[PDB]
Amino acid sequence: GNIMDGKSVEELSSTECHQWYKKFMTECPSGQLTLYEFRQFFGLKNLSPWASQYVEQMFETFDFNKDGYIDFMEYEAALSLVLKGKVEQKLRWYFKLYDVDGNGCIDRDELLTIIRAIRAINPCSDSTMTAEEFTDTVFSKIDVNGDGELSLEEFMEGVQKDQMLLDTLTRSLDLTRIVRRLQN
Repeated sequence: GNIMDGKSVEELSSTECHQWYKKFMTECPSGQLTLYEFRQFFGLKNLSPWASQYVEQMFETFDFNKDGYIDFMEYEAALSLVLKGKVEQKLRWYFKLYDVDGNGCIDRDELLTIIRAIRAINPCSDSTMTAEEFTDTVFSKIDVNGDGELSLEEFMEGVQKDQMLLDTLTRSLDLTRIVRRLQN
């Protein structure tokens, strides 16, 4: 999360995280920071029990390199997470987000396993019972007109899936916005 303590403040700043991301350079080393100090610096002091327990799993997948330290390169990826920048960059970022957590080629069944990584039926609305039926139903209808499995170019096609799906994914793919989910 963050230490600004105010969603409204973030909206006004529209770049609060970015400014601190550059400032840490003067305080934090050139490009080396631990995960503990990372979470401590950003926040996670109180009012984060089970929610923290779920963020740990997401953190490992979001880490990408799944390392025990945060390098300079990680920050670059982090910036893309908070924003989107250029549309071309967004597409690369989308693929990078997955950082190939498998052996390549993603089918509907695998997608159901990734889902936990994104978000469960935690939301009060949506997912009448399970989000999995939504992915299969949209996937089945699309049928990609052959080649159901997702390759490289089709990889981006996954985001096309559905706006309702994308809306939930958008909330998941973020750093400080996550605070919104906690409030929900």
